[PDB]
Amino acid sequence: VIWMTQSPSSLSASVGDRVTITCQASQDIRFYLNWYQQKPGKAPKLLISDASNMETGVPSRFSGSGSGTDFTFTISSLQPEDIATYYCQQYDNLPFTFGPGTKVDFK
Amino acid sequence: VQLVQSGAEVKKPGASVKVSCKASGYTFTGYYMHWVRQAPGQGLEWMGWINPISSGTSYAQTFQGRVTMTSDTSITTAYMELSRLRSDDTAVYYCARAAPFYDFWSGYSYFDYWGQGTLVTV
Amino acid sequence: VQLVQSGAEVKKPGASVKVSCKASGYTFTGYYMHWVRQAPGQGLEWMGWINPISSGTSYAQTFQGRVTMTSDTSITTAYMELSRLRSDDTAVYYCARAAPFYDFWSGYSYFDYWGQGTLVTV
Amino acid sequence: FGGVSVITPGTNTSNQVAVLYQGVNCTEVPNVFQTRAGCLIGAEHVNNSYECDIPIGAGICASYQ
Amino acid sequence: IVMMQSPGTLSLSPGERATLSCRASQSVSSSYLAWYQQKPGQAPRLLIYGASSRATGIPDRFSGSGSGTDFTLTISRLEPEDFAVYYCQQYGSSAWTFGQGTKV
Amino acid sequence: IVMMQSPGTLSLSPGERATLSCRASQSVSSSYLAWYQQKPGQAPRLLIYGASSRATGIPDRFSGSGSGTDFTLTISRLEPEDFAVYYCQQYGSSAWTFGQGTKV
Amino acid sequence: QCVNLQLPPAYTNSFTRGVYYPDKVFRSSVLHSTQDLFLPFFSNVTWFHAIHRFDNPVLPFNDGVYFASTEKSNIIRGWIFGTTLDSKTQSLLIVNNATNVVIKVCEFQFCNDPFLDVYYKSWMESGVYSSANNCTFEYVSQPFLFKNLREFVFKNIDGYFKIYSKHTPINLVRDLPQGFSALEPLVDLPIGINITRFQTLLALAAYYVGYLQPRTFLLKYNENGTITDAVDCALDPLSETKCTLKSFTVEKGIYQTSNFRVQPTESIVRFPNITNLCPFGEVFNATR
Amino acid sequence: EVQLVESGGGVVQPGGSLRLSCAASGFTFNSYGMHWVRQAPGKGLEWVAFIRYDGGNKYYADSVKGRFTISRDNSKNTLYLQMKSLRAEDTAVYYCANLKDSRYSGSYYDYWGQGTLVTVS
Amino acid sequence: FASVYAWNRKRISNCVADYSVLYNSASFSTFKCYGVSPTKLNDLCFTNVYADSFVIRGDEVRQIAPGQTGKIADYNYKLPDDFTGCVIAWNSNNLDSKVGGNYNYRYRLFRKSNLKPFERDISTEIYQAGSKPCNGVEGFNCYFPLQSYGFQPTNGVGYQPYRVVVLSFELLAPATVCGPKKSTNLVKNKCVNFNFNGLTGTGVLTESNKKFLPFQQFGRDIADTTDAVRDPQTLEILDITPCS
Amino acid sequence: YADSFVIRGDEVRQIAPGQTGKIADYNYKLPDDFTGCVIAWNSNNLDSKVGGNYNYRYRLFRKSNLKPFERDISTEIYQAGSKPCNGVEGFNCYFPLQ
Ligand SMILES: *[C@@H]1O[C@H](CO[C@@H]2O[C@@H](C)[C@@H](O)[C@@H](O)[C@@H]2O)[C@@H](O)[C@H](O)[C@H]1NC(C)=O
Ligand SMILES: *[C@@H]1O[C@H](CO)[C@@H](O)[C@H](O)[C@H]1NC(C)=O
Ligand SMILES: *[C@@H]1O[C@H](CO)[C@@H](O)[C@H](O)[C@H]1NC(C)=O
Ligand SMILES: *[C@@H]1O[C@H](CO)[C@@H](O)[C@H](O)[C@H]1NC(C)=O
Ligand SMILES: *[C@@H]1O[C@H](CO)[C@@H](O)[C@H](O)[C@H]1NC(C)=O
Ligand SMILES: *[C@@H]1O[C@H](CO)[C@@H](O)[C@H](O)[C@H]1NC(C)=O
Ligand SMILES: *[C@@H]1O[C@H](CO)[C@@H](O)[C@H](O)[C@H]1NC(C)=O
Ligand SMILES: *[C@@H]1O[C@H](CO)[C@@H](O)[C@H](O)[C@H]1NC(C)=O
Ligand SMILES: *[C@@H]1O[C@H](CO)[C@@H](O)[C@H](O)[C@H]1NC(C)=O
Ligand SMILES: *[C@@H]1O[C@H](CO)[C@@H](O)[C@H](O)[C@H]1NC(C)=O
Repeated sequence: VIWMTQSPSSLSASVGDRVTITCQASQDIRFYLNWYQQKPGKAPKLLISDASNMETGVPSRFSGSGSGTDFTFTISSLQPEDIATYYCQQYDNLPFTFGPGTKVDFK
Repeated sequence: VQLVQSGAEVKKPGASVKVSCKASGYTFTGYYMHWVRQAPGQGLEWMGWINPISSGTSYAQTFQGRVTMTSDTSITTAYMELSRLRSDDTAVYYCARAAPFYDFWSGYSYFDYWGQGTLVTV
Repeated sequence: VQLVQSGAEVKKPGASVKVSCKASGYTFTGYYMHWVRQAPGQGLEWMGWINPISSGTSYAQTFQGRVTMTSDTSITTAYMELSRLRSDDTAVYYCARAAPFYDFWSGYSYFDYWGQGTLVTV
Repeated sequence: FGGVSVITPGTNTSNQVAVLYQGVNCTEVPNVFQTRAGCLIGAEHVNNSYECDIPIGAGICASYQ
Repeated sequence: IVMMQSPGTLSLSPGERATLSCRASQSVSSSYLAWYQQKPGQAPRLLIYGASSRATGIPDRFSGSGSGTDFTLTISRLEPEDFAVYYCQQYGSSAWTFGQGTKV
Repeated sequence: IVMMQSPGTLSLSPGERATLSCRASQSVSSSYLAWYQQKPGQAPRLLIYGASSRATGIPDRFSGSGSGTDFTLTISRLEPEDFAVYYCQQYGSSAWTFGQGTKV
Repeated sequence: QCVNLQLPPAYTNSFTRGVYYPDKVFRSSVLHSTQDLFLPFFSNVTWFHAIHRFDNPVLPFNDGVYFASTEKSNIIRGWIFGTTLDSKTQSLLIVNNATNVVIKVCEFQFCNDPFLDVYYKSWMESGVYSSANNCTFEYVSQPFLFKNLREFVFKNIDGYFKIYSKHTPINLVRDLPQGFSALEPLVDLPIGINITRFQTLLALAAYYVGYLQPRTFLLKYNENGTITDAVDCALDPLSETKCTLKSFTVEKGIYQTSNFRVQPTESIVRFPNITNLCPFGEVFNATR
Repeated sequence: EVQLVESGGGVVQPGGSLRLSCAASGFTFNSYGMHWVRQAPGKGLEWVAFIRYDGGNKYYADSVKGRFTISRDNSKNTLYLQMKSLRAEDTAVYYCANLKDSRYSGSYYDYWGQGTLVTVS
Repeated sequence: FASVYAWNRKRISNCVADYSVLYNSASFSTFKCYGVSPTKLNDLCFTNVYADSFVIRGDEVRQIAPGQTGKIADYNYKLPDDFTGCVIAWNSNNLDSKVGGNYNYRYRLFRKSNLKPFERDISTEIYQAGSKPCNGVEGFNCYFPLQSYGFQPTNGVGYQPYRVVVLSFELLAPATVCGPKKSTNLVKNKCVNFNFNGLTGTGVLTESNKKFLPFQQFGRDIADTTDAVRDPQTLEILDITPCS
Repeated sequence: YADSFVIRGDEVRQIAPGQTGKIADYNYKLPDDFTGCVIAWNSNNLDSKVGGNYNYRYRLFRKSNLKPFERDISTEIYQAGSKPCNGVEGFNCYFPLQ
């Protein structure tokens, strides 16, 4: 079992602000990490795979990078539509695991 | 088994001090290294330990956020660094050896070897 | 490992000299014994080797017919004798240890231990 | 547990088969006819009597018609 | 946990027997109780571990016993070198705790 | 075969890096190339063998490399004790040959 | 340069396709039973039309792939096999052209919608990837690619990428042909990489994709050592009978072919409800 | 075009069992490995199980291992999860999903179902 | 050399393998073969050869064998019971030991289960000895899974470093690794003893009318015997008929 | 029959049926159907000397393994390479004993 953590567990930001979310693994997982975004009442949506590869249809304001145990998710300019809980997930080894989840609120 | 520590140091409040402890006569990574403080006229206080194989540590609540422990296996030496020094940190600091937690006969519960202490004045 | 050689000798042209080398700290018959000459102000010249287990030898073309090497395992000592001495044989003579030719990692290609040399004047 | 037998006409005639589950109830298996030999599935049971073609057991036979 | 030793100071002659006590505020496993001896100007050294087991190099003039909340250290016949400060130490809850020490 | 070292003499300060070269008239296996250090009034001692491997007791301040006809010996930071004469040695055709040596 | 270019899948029936020579042993006039990764008989094979609107998806490789296409236009040129299909890992690029086939394994940074230009960097580079580095494998040989039907089987076992192929004529439009034809070994590539996904490269387009399974087959070799027929032993009770009797022809009668058994639904454990522990430590840590 | 619809959710007692299913359409279901993921009210995402495209190999989280069984019917494009010995802690919304995975399933596209609530009480 | 927990593997193929230079060496302290005689290796052909290498201590060398137990056999490097290959080891005190201790070489001390044959585990996950989850934190009942040897030049022999090489012989397919045996002229229409890429037997060789495909190397009978081969040099197909 | 000789401690395990090693292969070989007893004791007090006792020797190189109870006391130079030694010790030409 590879344990995943995220920090901060919650942050507040306004529109146009830069939002960064940190995810860490208890084990080295190279670049095999997904980033998800979830809004209330809906299933999670994948934004980034393999650490830094963007999914088709995902706004260019979203990005990410990292390797080994330390990964970062970034929103260069927060939109009013980006208010959601973000999760990191490792798929280096089964069982697969999700992080605690980071909530981004509006300031 | 021998444990040799650095000489006495004198610091001012707000400063930081680093005390070394060189080990010999045994497999360095086979044991935990503990630090124990003895203020003048006082008893003994446990500060924390480091495990050289993993560089993992644990600290007494008293010093959490103030004390950092490191080690270097290439020279079988352990270090303890205490920041934000105050006058009440004046003490003789000792390094001591104890078994790891996986020791079947609970050799981790006590300290079998001690180095001579390092006197630090603040 | 130690190699101890005899003291300096003084000879006249046409004479012969014998230099000994006593070995200790290792299995005597496990290694070849080589002799190397260093004339004053000059570099190093290889003379030949002896294998104590077989008493087999090999000599550098330069000295063939002039130099003889022997050994005695009962006293772990090697000897080198050079006949028909000339003034140009004035040199410091060293004994040196190297592995036998069957050494897997080519320990025979170099000399890992040297004795202090014997000065011979002609 | 039990054996499984396949009842067939020659492949020179047809590719249809029936399956007999030996010594078991038809209720435990998953044209279903229960016989003393076991549960026969894929064959239509009729009230007509014919000369025996492919023997099943206990007086029951199967044929391709 | 609190480790309390008694008496704070003990005075007796050479050649006589001494007993030191250590009490715990809560039950302590015998395997987690140790005694140390500290001479003036020197680092502490281990004498007893596991309540009753002597450390390597320690004379049979030293012994220990006890269980639960009550432990003792006994010196059969004191030498001039035994007039030092003794400490009891306990392990538990991922921490190491020493008593205040007693002087002989 | 001929083993030629260069420069014949090297001059530099303590604390500085030095490089010595040895060239062969013909290809030499890396396994057959060695370096020796000879101090004044002393027998030669082995520093490097197999082109790159340090001899027992030799500081990591010394290293070697090379192949074919071109080999080098490097001293990362010189001490007062490193100012000696260095030799390269080659084995082949059942014979052992030394270079002329260079003085540091 | 890279440029930007989902639809529901269609399905067809693979009646008796995807069979290949399981090893390198010559056999003749014999029925041989083997176990290997084969395409199941009468399975549902996915039918793609990459150029309809462009939709040429990345597919899972799983345990091996059955791939087929029919065309005279020579639109399909090659395949990409790998994992992330970017510069982070090694990827396998197999590309055909007019005179040769080139197979490379490198850290390719592939285009989002990779393809080959009909007219042209390099003929295998411009429309496929933006860059390549750290190449570990290279191989060049002859091209791998009425109506012409081309069938391939891709396996990746113990570091070896195995390709089987067969080229036959066809007079059908919307499906795969019936009858039996075995695929022969084309090349065994000692590459040593992991493959989880693959994509088809087109020149600027219909193809079929099936998946192999661990299956038992009875193969019929003729007097020339050619496989002319086969039985999928798990297809139906009749096929099971044929495999059991090692024969492609079954006479009238009743045959015992197998056994049935009811499997356990769950596991239960019932131990004594004592809680005291055995005093082993009292033995191990005794003073004397 | 691609749809995933869960069903079988409801209210059961502790120690009981519940069988979930998910109907897949719009994609070649049998070429993809499938995952189950659950999310309790007010909680984050928890991975439950994974099944391969063929339906052979099966993987479980330690939190469900020995109690939950994953299976698939490739003739009906339907994913199943059979949960035995259900506990109060198993109350959550369960999703069927095809998670993007470059190492195991080789899934390039990421799909999620609607989510069905399972209550144990 | 690698640590035993993170052992190295090299694949060897498409070459001539002289095994006598190793076997007849005086420099190896251990040379043990399983499933094959050390004196017959030069007469054999294999599809692949694997060479695994690592450092362990002297006393542990006995664990590098089929059917063994212990910390190395169980958690670091496991061999199969039907192993075919050779285990070679030698003392490396002069290279791997340091004054003060060499702590570069490590081994796995704790694991939740035994390794399978040729399995390699290089994780550093904290080992849970108790019932309470560690959550990546080392402490009571939560151990760091690895430990160092700390090799020193003054250690007893059982505690000195040994370098180990394991040669695993893969026999399946066309062979790519053969011993240094010299070939002879091909003889037909006579009763001969033959050896084709390690395939030995007795019989009369004649030109075959069997239409072998380019990938096929030999034919087989129902008795699991070879009745035809492709000659490794001429690629000619020959029938094998038993001597009268 | 009573056979006797000197070996070193670590090699005592080679004096048994089904064993391999320099002693088992080139010096003293027992049969697999051996009937008999192997008896050994430490002789450090008799056979060791200060400076080393080099009287006891063993065969290190041989072209083939010995048969059971075969005795080989030759000193022929061992040819490790392809070139003939012709009785001359040197590269790829070893003295068989140590
Ligand atoms: C001796 O051992 C007794 C039994 O405890 C059990 O075994 C020991 C070794 C540990 O594994 C422990 O966790 C087990 O419950 C102990 O009760 C006793 O205190 C031990 N005595 C000493 C001096 O260690
Ligand atoms: C097989 O079928 C043919 C007709 O197609 C028939 O003439 C022949 O007799 C049949 N053979 C048997 C054994 O029934
Ligand atoms: C099994 O078959 C027998 C005989 O037909 C019948 O009496 C019995 O009720 C059947 N059992 C069940 C569960 O239907
Ligand atoms: C056989 O006869 C029974 C009455 O005994 C009747 O119920 C059944 O339907 C008949 N079956 C057929 C195939 O005629
Ligand atoms: C086909 O590929 C080969 C090898 O890269 C190349 O030399 C040749 O020119 C190519 N032909 C065409 C038409 O691209
Ligand atoms: C090249 O690829 C190999 C894997 O085939 C990898 O181990 C190596 O690190 C890569 N080289 C670079 C510079 O990334
Ligand atoms: C296979 O996967 C492993 C683990 O991620 C990786 O180290 C290796 O490079 C991969 N093989 C490749 C990229 O060829
Ligand atoms: C076998 O090959 C011959 C030609 O050599 C051909 O006439 C014959 O029909 C083939 N046999 C089969 C079953 O195709
Ligand atoms: C193929 O698809 C049909 C529905 O179109 C289904 O009934 C059949 O069972 C499927 N067969 C397989 C092997 O998936
Ligand atoms: C060597 O083998 C090849 C086939 O692999 C053959 O073409 C060639 O003629 C052979 N050479 C000799 C001297 O036999």
